[PDB]
Amino acid sequence: ASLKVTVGTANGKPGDTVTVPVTFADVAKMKNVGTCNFYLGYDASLLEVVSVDAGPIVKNAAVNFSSSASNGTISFLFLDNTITDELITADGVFANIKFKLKSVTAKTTTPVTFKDGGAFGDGTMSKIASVTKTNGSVTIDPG
Repeated sequence: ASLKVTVGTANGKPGDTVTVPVTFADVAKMKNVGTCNFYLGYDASLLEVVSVDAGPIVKNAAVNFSSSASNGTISFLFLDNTITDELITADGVFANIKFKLKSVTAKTTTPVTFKDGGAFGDGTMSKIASVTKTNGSVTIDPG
């Protein structure tokens, strides 16, 4: 059993803005998610982060979620130690990253990857044993 966290894929032309979702799977199996923090790396010479927003599975994001993107790194933080009804309990989109694509000489697929580890805790304040991380990417097709 393990929590599956996956970065999606997007494809676009330089100048386009695309959305790359980060999804959680097998949440219920893992006794839910009460806290987490991880980081994704992206190539700042190819992509520009326009914004990062909590997804549908995050309840009361204004209070429980925080994200910051600085050069090449995006930090994701979720913390709900006390309100049971605001715990992450369903599978789905945890966050949506909007990237603006920069120019490229030729078609390029650049990875959006998990970096610097992180931490994941269940609703019971216990470490989530196993987390399967899957990187995503953005394809920039010259135009």
